[PDB]
Amino acid sequence: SRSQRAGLQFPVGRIHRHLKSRTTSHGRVGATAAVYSAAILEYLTAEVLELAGNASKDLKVKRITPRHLQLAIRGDEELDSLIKATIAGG
Amino acid sequence: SRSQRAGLQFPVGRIHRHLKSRTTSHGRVGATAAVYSAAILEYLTAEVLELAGNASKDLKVKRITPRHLQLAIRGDEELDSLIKATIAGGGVIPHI
Amino acid sequence: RYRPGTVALREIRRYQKSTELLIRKLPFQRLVREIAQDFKTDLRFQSSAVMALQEASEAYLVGLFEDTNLCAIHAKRVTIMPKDIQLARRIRGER
Amino acid sequence: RYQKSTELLIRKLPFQRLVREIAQDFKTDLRFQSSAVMALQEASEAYLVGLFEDTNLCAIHAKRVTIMPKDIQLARRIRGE
Amino acid sequence: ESYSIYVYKVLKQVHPDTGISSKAMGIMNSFVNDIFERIAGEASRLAHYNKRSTITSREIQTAVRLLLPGELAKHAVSEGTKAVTKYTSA
Amino acid sequence: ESYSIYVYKVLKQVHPDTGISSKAMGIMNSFVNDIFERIAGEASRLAHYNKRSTITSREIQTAVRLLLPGELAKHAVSEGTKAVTKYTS
Amino acid sequence: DNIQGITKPAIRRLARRGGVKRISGLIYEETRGVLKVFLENVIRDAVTYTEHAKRKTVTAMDVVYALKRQGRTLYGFGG
Amino acid sequence: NIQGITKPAIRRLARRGGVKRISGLIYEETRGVLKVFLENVIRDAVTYTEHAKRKTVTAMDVVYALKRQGRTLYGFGG
DNA sequence: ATTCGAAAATGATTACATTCGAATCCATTCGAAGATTCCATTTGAGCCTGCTCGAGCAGGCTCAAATGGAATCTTCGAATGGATTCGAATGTAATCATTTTCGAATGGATTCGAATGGAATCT
DNA sequence: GATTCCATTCGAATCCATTCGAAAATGATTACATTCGAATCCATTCGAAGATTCCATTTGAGCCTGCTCGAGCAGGCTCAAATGGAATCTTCGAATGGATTCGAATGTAATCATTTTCGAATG
Repeated sequence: SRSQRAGLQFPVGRIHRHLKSRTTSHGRVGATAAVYSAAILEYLTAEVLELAGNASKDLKVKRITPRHLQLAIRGDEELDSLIKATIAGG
Repeated sequence: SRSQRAGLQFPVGRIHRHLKSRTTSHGRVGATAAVYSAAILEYLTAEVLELAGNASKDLKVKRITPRHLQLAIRGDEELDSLIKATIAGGGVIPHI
Repeated sequence: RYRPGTVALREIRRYQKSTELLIRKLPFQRLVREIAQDFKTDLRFQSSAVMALQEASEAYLVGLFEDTNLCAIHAKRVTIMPKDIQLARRIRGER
Repeated sequence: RYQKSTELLIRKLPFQRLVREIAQDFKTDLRFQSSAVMALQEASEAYLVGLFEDTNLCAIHAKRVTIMPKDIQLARRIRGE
Repeated sequence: ESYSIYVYKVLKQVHPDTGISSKAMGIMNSFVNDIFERIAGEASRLAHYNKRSTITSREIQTAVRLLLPGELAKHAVSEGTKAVTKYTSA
Repeated sequence: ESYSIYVYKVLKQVHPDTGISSKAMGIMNSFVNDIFERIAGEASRLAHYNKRSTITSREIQTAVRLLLPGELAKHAVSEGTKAVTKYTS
Repeated sequence: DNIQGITKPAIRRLARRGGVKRISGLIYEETRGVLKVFLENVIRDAVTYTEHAKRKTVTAMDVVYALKRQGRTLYGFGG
Repeated sequence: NIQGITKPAIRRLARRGGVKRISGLIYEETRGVLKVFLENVIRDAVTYTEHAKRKTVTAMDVVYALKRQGRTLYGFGG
């Protein structure tokens, strides 16, 4: 598929459709904007998940819980600046 | 015209065109959304201008300057809450 | 000739009534160009760009000094100290 | 004790009562989802904890360990509230 | 294009003997554009939330209620409703 | 519609032994949607400023530069550029 | 009298989570006032949202949208 | 070039803020905070300039950057 | 781990938007002069800040009693949510008939000046 | 009672705002074509009022003790004043560069009709 051509796990067609559905006036969206966006989203997801999993394994526990996510986000300066939301259960 | 039909000074057709130009996807805009929006813009304009003209008259001058706009905005709780922008030419409200 | 605190209040009255710019223009222009040379080389600036930058900078500094004065009064002083700037900037969300 | 936990520090029945009483001013005969009240409680506790952190900073600035209403007022004024 | 014509009309309505400068005119144009962009964006979001496509005066009224401080939103709502009623009567 | 499939695939890529609950999965869904809306809005504004109609990868790159901080932006730009280059070839 | 259900122990716990060592005796009334103001703002926005949709029930997404409007995003309840 | 923002200028900026007395260590702090603010804004302005394939920084780039920073300004085209 | 309505991918086809070269022509940069005006340095002084110590205040912890919250059905009628027209309203397509925007021109409004008669400060 | 600052008071050239003109957008009208938002009807949830507890949290009272507060010095550090001395600012003039417009020429995104797979609800 398009995701396998780009070498990603996130969907390119669905993200392209969403991008088209969120453009003002009579605008158009290229096929490489979707590839760029899928790459960015996958990268950020992997970063957050990696930090949270390291925090979880520091507790000798397999599963990731919202507390692990909050510990990972608040312990990182970049992820702290980017994510200012309140995590329910963390 | 549409503005005179609604009883306004601001343009209904031009605002309708702009509203159409800033809608996501294939969005339609009704003819009364423009009337409502023109009424809102005219109301806010009139409030700001009335306060600024009062400030201008208190200082014994004819014209309105950015200083008078700043004095009018900062002296009103609602306008101060709504307009948080920086005005280029009117400095502060004299305090202690 | 004048007690310490008289001329200070006179200038407080003076600069809270005017509307001009309180920083010289050539030094600010030089500083802006020197800062911008770290992002791209051989840049050009409109005069309006530097004027807008100066207006925004002066507004920012005056608001910060108002917060700093609040902090100084909280601690039962009239002199402003760097700790007040730090506290105001930390509560604001900058530090 | 309360720093390292994740629970909610307010009882749920009083908070729900207060939420409904406040909402009575905007529209009579209002229903609520349980999730709406739970979200309101989470947000409220987060807000209060952050405000208390700012208040402690203000208390330390004045060379005290006890927090006073003036610290809350200074913190809220600098925040623009 | 600008808003100077209508701003001057409103000024001559409220203060018949008061003028205005060019810097004040620029500031007024900036103010009008700012508020218009805010209202338009919020109305578009409201239309999206309800799975709708058309923007009506209901979206505008809700946007006005959400964006304006109280005792300022009530008079704005009254003025807009009066304008729409007068427009539809003809 | 959700991102649970792809979040799970990425997690299996990063930590092949750890799992994830449902509350954490919902939080991750919220995070992904938040970032997507931010990027889309910035790109649309950028296209409007230049008086253009199409949204391209230049708009996405500029939005990522404006929204992400520090080294996050650099590594994200690298990943996106690599993905586009691998896609077009 | 529903704001007197926010008791002294609860305010003390919320202050302890913020790193506070000692509390004045006049802090509880101030805390109740600030909580009332915050709740009033958020609930006003949420009721606006539920009135637009022609509903009689306040949902979690109305609260989420209202909080996002105030600049206080919240993860874990939808969105 | 940061020393071209003199101490009389900072005194004027403090007087417009209502400040009565000033410590002698306030000027270096002020220079640091001004430098941080200016770098933050100029980064975004140059990003906007580079997107448009231009070599000149215009006032609209500055206005957009300030609006992104949350520091809207009136009187320079928006 | 299964089925499957749902959606993405394939293959042309146009128009449509974007890209490539000129051609100005604004406007940014650069160099020069100089006269005042801001700034820098020192000085002398007074007021404000910080420290100590005692004096008054009030917060935390303990305990016995009282109280209100949480938790799990039960139900039941209220209230969203989905279907099918359907009737209200928006957009597209030409044709005018304004209307607004870009030029120039003199009435008031603003600005700069020495002059002079008043609040304001030390003494 | 002798400075120094404010606070009008009258004089005029200048800068600027407010009227006038011509011409290219651009609303407003008329007439379809057709989406899209409403109105009734029927399902399914879901929220609210009730009941009954053990129990876990909250409430005074008080007592100790730690904390904040007020008063008095000491010093040290910021302010006000005067005198040189750099240097900004205004105006001037050329020279240089690069943003915008405008034709031509590609690059490509959206809309069809088939085909296939894939994500979501259910186990």
